[PDB]
Amino acid sequence: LNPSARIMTFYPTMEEFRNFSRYIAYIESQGAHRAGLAKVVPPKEWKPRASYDDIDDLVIPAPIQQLVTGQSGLFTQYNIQKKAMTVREFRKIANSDKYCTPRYSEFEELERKYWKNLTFNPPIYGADVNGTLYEKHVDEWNIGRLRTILDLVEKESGITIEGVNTPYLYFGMWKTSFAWHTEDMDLYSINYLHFGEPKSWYSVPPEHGKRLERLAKGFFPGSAQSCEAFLRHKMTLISPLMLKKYGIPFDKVTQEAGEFMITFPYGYHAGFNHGFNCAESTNFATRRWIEYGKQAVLCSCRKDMVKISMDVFVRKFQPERYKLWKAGKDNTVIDHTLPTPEAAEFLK
Ligand SMILES: CN(C)NC(=O)CCC(=O)O
Ligand SMILES: CN(C)NC(=O)CCC(=O)O
Ligand SMILES: [Cl-]
Ligand code: NI
Ligand SMILES: [Zn+2]
Repeated sequence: LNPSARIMTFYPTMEEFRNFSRYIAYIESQGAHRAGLAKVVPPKEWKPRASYDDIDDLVIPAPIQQLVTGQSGLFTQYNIQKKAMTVREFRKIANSDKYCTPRYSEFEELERKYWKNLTFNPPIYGADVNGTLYEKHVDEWNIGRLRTILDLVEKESGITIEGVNTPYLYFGMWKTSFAWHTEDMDLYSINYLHFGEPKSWYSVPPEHGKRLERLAKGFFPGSAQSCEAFLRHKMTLISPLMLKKYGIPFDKVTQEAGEFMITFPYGYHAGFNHGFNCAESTNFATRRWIEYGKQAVLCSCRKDMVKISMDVFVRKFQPERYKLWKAGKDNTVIDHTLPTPEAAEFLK
């Protein structure tokens, strides 16, 4: 399904929305994973929070100033940690005439201004803030407790990895970016825009992921030479015009307040925020993910880089391959077009 591998949008009914793992299995049966990214608009009647009016006190312990250097569509982003600040302090900086959204008529225009001005007037991103904005009673798509098999890490080793099996919050402002990357251990990820201006996304089909990597390696040989997974440093920006010029397939989509974005295993993506907004996200998994976990190329140059032990997963979900895998002889080749097993029932 989905032979063009374009980003799909879904509209679950409340009945469909209730079972998260089941709906993820559903959209995959429709080919949604092929684009590496998919949007899910929740039923009009759902809401994770009554109001977002008491958080002006929330502290953003580590805001980041995003300095970007580059030319001709190729850039490197340097984060500079600023002193803690609360939301109030952030919104005002964000809406001030110095950092606010430019005037525009269409998205094509804002996109152009982004790529033309990303190296100028470095903005601040209140990123990676531990926490959730969900009310403790919301049981549908609660990013704080999705109950997928990824819980097996916490559940067998008590190991929690901030932002991975725990929720993160991001407060952005015009021009703040997320560099090209796949998730840690090439996991899935879910992102919910709580409020504010839109966030635009770019994505490359998992099946064409290696092509993006060769492109990046070609443009940054030094970086490539010292880390086998330098894109995991989340510092590399490449414009759609460069992607188009070198033949890399990609699609773009704009997520609005109240919408979810799901990224799939080995799906490269990047993007930027339109203005002041707040988003929440975490990582999750399905059975199809295990093979990806086992074959993910990891960052070989830093410390505290996320490394999940695939052992408990192979043991429990692939008992017949455990011995071969342990011996380093498991040579399964991943087929990026195959939906996850849990999708069987929608393919009857
Ligand atoms: C988890 N991942 C899909 N989320 C993103 O890449 C967006 C992060 C951001 O909003 O800066
Ligand atoms: C129930 N939900 C998970 N799935 C759907 O509504 C789609 C069912 C189908 O495959 O037509
Ligand atoms: Cl280089
Ligand atoms: Ni991501
Ligand atoms: Zn590295």
